[PDB]
Amino acid sequence: MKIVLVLYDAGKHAADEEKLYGCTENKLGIANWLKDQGHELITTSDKEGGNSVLDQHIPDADIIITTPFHPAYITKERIDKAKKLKLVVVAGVGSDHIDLDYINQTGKKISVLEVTGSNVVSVAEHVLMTMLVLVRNFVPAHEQIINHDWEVAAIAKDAYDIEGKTIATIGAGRIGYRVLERLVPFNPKELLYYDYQALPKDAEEKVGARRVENIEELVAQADIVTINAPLHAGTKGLINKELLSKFKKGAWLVNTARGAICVAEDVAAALESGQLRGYGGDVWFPQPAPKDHPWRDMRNKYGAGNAMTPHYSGTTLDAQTRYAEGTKNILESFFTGKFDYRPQDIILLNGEY
Amino acid sequence: MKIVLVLYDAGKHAADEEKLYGCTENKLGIANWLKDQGHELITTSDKEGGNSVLDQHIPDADIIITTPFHPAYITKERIDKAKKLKLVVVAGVGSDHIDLDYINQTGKKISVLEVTGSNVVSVAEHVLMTMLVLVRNFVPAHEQIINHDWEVAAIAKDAYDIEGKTIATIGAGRIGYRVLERLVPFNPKELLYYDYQALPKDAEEKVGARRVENIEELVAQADIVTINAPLHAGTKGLINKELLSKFKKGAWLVNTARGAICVAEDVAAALESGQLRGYGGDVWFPQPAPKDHPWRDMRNKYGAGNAMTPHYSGTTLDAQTRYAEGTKNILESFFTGKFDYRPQDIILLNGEYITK
Repeated sequence: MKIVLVLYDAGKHAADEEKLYGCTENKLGIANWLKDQGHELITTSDKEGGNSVLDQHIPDADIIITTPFHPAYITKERIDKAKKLKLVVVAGVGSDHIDLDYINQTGKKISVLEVTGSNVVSVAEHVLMTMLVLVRNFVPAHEQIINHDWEVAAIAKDAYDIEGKTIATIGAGRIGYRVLERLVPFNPKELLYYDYQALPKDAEEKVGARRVENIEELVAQADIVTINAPLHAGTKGLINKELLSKFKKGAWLVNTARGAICVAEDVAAALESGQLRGYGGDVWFPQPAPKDHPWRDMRNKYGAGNAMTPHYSGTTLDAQTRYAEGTKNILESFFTGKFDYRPQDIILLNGEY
Repeated sequence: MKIVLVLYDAGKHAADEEKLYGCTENKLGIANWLKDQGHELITTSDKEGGNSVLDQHIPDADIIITTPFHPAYITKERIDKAKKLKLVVVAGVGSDHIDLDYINQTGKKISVLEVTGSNVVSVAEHVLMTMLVLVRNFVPAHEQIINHDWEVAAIAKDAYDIEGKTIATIGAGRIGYRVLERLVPFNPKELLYYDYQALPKDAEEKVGARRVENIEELVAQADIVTINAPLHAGTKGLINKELLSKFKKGAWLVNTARGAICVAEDVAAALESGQLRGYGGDVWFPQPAPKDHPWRDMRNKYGAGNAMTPHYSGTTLDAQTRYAEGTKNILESFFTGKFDYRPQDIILLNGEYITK
């Protein structure tokens, strides 16, 4: 069969690190395995434009493998033209780039799978790291050092411990719950969550969490807020000027979920005015972020409070190993005709939710 | 009585944040309390040279209050001139700036107290934060954003999770143990420690830690090493070229203990060569760090691997409130004549050691 694999070109970086599997040069580490299994692998980063390599191969591709770190948009037109398509895989987690609704509506027997669970620890670590970085005022401190300065009071005047703070998560699913688990031994004042379903009782008690019924009440009492929820109509633009005005004055806010959950200029204005002491995360809208995106240059009144990174938390080398292995497992389940997929990996099974 | 309080000058920063207690401008929040009790407080940052404000007041100071973040060196010579000195306090934790040996060996009736326990959480958080920053390659990632770049592969190629790593602490006292406690839910492969005495079985088991008998075998199996031990003859210069050559290749190293536990140029050479993937922490030797100290500009082969900060981890605003309250409590114990000090705060009591 013909498999089309769309990843970014890592360039010189791929030669520097053989465990950077999720790039066109290293091919998820499965190129030989695919060849030994008797299949033809087309690998490309060229995914935009009518004559892109991706579109040249869509008409007879049996399988397409994608990644949220360089997403091939599986659009209505591409689905129409993909006359042999049986399987779409996300080598990772996140299917925003696939028109799942259209696949479902067509009736076509296309399965869509992702490697569920493979990103969650990585993002949860990034959240807790960003919380510590912001609360403890690390960015300007390191900046002093590499600028050949030394002025402890300039850092200490806005540096706190995470101990004793009220910490709230919007969403307590796989990532959010793992964030709460990592926070327990830091002795927060309290861990709180809002979600559309309760944590099971034993899971709630394990982290000492208290559920809050509505988002305004949650943020109003939180020193630190973290967004760990899916993007949908209830969360798109949720973090806007009106809601930000209900946060505690000087709160710290982290978002590793989706950039569009925030209104970008409203977050920036809240950091400049002191409604927030700090903002960080690795998700942006639009993404990749333009050079002028307001979250690049925004700072608090002391010139700090910014712990943004590019979107990379879920593409550490340990996550990439999980993605590559999980992709191989999905592909084996398909090639053998067993279809013994892990239930949690299935997005669509032969077109059906 | 006359009290001499030696802190750093915070300048405009003290006006920006009234909770910055540990500076000359804000006087630990205790100036009006001391005045209302009829005492004379001299507050100064001027602690060096024979003409200093400190030395002007040494001869009739009853009490001297100090901080490790701007330490007045209470040397033999100053002690000898301090004809009325009865009490030395550390508004914080750390007594290396006080000649305790001389006080004890002479038998001079001088008590020395610190606010034990008030620094521990702050430093332990900073250790775990620094581990995450290094392992996850945060610093170059943030740099990309603020320089208006975006190149994920350049960050991802040296970014890992902390999960599944073997983490070792040199020292398992108050800070080291609270580092291990905070690491448990990150699902490390294993937590290890080296120390001169064992942790009790129950404390070991609570964090899943395994003791390794010597430092070479500890570091050789560790992906991450953290220093949480005092500076003494066993640790001075410990992290040197020879020991570093026994680290696991590409290890990450954190030191929030004392700068002189490392040989600075050897650590820099190991980061530049790839023996270490990253180094960080907030402690330096000399301290404050000179502008040319090698830990400022050192980097790994990718231009990263540096998570250094100035010495501030134990002077967060939450720590400063504990230090100010703890100083007030020690002073109240002294002024009332109760001497009802917290047992754990005593370093010397009227020149003598006391059972721990």
